[PDB]
Amino acid sequence: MGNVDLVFLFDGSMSLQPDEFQKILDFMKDVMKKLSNTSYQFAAVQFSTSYKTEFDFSDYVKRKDPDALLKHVKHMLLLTNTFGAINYVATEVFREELGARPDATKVLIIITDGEATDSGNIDAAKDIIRYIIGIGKHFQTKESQETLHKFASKPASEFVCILDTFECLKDLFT
Repeated sequence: MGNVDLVFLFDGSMSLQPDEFQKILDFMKDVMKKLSNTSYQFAAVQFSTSYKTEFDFSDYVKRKDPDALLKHVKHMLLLTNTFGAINYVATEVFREELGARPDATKVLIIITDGEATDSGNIDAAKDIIRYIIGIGKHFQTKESQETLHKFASKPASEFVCILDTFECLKDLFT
């Protein structure tokens, strides 16, 4: 492999209890910590109705403090426009001026529900490896996780998993 540009696109909608949201922040922080000092570069974008880049690549390499980079994050508590969110990342976040690296393989970790409030196509992010982490309890049947497949890369079994175990990210660490 080599250097990769990972972007956390996290669900900041009204469906999450203040607890679940905090679990997402902790999850993100922990993912970043396990990948400290590696070829990885991060950026986080909270989505809901609108999309906000909490911190981008250039911010990461300058601070390298997950906890600090997510200190100011405030729960939006609005809709769940996942489609526009993925498009937002593809065209607005992965930008060289924002700290991205041309040679770096683009990765996107969508920490969400799977229940989107918008339609559309994410054809702009086809070249981005997309993992999808599921928060909430309804992801308790392999058949219920199917709604998440439309956002993640193929095969779905390799890019879709739950936040409690995150069995789809354990390879990134090694």
